[PDB]
Amino acid sequence: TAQIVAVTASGYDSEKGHVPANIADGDVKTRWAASGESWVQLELDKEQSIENILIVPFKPTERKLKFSIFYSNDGKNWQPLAEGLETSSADKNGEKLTFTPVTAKYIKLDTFGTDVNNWSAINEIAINSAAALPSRAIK
Ligand SMILES: [Ca+2]
Repeated sequence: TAQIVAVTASGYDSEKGHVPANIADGDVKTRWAASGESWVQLELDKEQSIENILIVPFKPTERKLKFSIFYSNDGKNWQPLAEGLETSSADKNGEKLTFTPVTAKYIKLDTFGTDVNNWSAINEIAINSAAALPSRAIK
């Protein structure tokens, strides 16, 4: 997948150590988590063509995450890839979201908690992932 060099977030669960970098560590056992309307932003090594993102939400079969995905080349001006998504509860293991390729250095998920409570929690995110996971077109 595309190399993430930096992760930042609106906030995180500091008591439990659910830090932003947890989203990029290739470890499904760790997670970023934050409460209320939140965001996590991934910075790629370079500006490049993007065509999918893989998201492995926390407890995906019990909780659907609401979120929107934005992209930028400058970290200040954002365009939506899609707004008002929910993750799949049918997918144990994560899903890939595909779209019309765009050029981006940054990807930001604005997150709105789940259908269960106001925590947004994500185990993994990857950009241009080749994982064998199911697979849904957005916007
Ligand atoms: Ca992780």
